Amino acid sequence: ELHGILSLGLNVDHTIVRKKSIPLFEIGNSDQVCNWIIQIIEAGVDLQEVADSFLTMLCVNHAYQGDPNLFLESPAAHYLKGHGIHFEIQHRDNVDHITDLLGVGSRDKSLRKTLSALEFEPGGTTTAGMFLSFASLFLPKLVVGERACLEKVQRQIQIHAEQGLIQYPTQWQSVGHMMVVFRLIRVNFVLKFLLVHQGMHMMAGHDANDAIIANSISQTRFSGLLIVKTVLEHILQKTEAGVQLHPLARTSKVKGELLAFKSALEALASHREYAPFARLLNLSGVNNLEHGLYPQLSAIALGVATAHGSTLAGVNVSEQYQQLREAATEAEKQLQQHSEMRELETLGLDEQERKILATFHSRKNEINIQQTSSILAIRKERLRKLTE
Amino acid sequence: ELHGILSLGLNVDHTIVRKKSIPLFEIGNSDQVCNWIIQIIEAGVDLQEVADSFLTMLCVNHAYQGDPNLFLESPAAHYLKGHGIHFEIQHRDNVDHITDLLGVGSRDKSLRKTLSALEFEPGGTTTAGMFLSFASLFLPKLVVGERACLEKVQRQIQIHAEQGLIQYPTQWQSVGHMMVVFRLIRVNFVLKFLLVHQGMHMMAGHDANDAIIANSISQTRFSGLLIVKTVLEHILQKTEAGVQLHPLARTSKVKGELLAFKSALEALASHREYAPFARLLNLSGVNNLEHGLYPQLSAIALGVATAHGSTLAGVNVSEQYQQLREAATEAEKQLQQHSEMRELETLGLDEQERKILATFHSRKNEINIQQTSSILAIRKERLRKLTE
Amino acid sequence: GHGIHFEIQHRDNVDHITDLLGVGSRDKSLRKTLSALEFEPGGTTTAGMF
RNA sequence: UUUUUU
RNA sequence: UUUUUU
RNA sequence: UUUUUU
Repeated sequence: ELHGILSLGLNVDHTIVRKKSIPLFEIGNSDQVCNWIIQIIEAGVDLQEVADSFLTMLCVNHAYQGDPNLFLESPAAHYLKGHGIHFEIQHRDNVDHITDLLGVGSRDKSLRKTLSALEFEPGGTTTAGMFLSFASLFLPKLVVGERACLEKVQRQIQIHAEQGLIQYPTQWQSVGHMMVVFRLIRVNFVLKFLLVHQGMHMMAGHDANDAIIANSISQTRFSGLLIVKTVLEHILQKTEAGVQLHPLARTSKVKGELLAFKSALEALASHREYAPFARLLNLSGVNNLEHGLYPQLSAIALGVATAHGSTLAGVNVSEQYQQLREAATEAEKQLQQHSEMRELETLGLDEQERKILATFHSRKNEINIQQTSSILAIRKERLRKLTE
Repeated sequence: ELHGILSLGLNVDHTIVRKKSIPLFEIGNSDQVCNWIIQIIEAGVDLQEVADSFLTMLCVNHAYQGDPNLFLESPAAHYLKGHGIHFEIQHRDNVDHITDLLGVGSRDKSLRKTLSALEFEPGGTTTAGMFLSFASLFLPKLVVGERACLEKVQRQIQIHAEQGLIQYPTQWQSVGHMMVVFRLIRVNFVLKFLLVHQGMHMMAGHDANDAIIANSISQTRFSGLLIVKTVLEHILQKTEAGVQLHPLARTSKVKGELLAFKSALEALASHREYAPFARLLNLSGVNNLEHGLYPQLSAIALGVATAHGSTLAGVNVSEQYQQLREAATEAEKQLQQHSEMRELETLGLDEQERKILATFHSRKNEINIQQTSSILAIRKERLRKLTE
Repeated sequence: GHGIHFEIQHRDNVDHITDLLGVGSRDKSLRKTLSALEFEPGGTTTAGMF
């Protein structure tokens, strides 16, 4: 095969090319230490290296009541092993301040200056679970950007307060605090992976915070992977007999992009349970799935998908995909109407049964058009009010 | 075979014809030493021999937390072994200045004068990972030249800042600093190979810097090898039944170039995972793949490729390939339209299904023509504004 | 059967009469004249009447 | 010598 | 680079 | 996020 050159170095075998070691602390006052860490985050000081260790300890306090010996035996730590990430257990007896967990060295010595200056509140009421839930609120639409993150987080805050599930501290719902939390969970990988694992693997026994985390993980599936959903659901549509190709995707240049996309999906399927979270977790073969590598396939698939529903009309695209998207959308509208008349005729139904279903279909289309127009106006208003 | 003479000395067996030994240092203050090295680079002093050692230590600080004992066991060092490149571990106890890592000898004695004169900043905030990411930003379009390097780097700087991923020091985003970094990573081989290996082999667990490096390595595939992509995707197009030859490539003189090109691709395939990076890494058989050895094949392939998309119209060629490229492009346009009418007719579709797809195809072609004209105007404007 | 055939050519946005015209010497000459006319934006005359 | 978009 | 609704 | 009656 002389054409395999184009696929060289894409779906490479699993290999460990790093060594990362994280210190976990066996202590007695795990709750107090976690409260101190939460206060440290609230202040907004950057955690150079101890961010990973502090957030992992915050996670093991919520998942395993605070002892890391049980965490190293968990499936999460087993998965992190094999990618070069290991955890260290280190006993401490008297932890009167947060700083004696820090080591010695240039960065630790620099950060000790700042952590020594804070006035920690001796009595505080905030568990690790509350912080973990608030952080999980950011996971859907995290790859979109700051605006969408904060917007969705507020929306979810009302959704969870009305549900009578949790109340968050008022200082947590300010723009500044949300901004620092966005920094923190955008940069860090271990926190996001631990949230994903806990959310999508706890089969029962959810607390309030566990319920919130599970919901947020469910809402995060295929975030940043809209191309996969659109292509698989509409372009490479599967039927009872086989994989039917859509009529709008039979252009010659689309076919090559479709072949390469099949290969890229084949690579993405390697991460079994975490494939829906590839863009969030920055897994290996996720840069191979981009608009820009498959310009017209992406535009056509999004247009075909937009033709069906009414909320996909609010998805923005770059300057160079709008017109092809609209053309595909209108073509799919006309094709869908034609197929619906033919399928209505082929069905075994009466005269009155015709007319009931036909009036219903007309009303359905009308509702769909009206809702799509409303969504388009909403998107235009949002965009044009952003830029003022 | 009397014709094998023309292929003598092209795909030669693997053999080691060099011996290169690099000293790696086992120390305690790896972070401080790396900060000193970064400051040395920031000043702009040339590193005669210690460039390789300093950058390799900078890489092992980011990949393995700073101990070279783990790096010598890595697959990267195993690959470098077998090409005559070895690493030396050398313990040091008290490293109070950068200069005591240097040895004794004419070049070291000369460079000690300069490194003794710098005023190193005792406290600095810049990891090895940040420098490695900034250097990886240069890898795509590195073989093009200084202009494209700096242009793409700035574009990526906005892309990564808007994504909320990293912030770089302001002095790093000046033309002078980018210029010295271009010198440094253009000359050095070990740094580029280490960046490539880390980017394309880390399957999961990416940090922010690891994510940036992986993205930049993904964008670097087949950089400087546009001829391979064009020929393999269009000229030697492969089908369900075999490798179809394009109609425009059946001229007699193109056939011999195509045979030689098949041999050259056969040689290039020897480097399995690093074939996409052959021109960047200056691998063995990459001078055998040039425009100039295959003049008309290159021109025809680029023209056929340009006919399909709209961004390939911005690729420049030499004085002696423009007209053949344009002729091939126009011929491919007409052939593509003919094939599209025939393929539309052969498909099993209705009357209305005709007209929907035919209007869609017309709109698609119109959009394509408009975008190609815009890109051509952009290229003309860029070139004619460069030369003023 | 007498050598006269018709071509179907799709156009999306026809804001003026001139963009139906092609490119060429005669079309380029006639575009000058059709560009100078002041077409009446609202008119009441069908093709059937003509 | 490379020249586009990602 | 991502862009919707959930 | 759920929305009725039992």
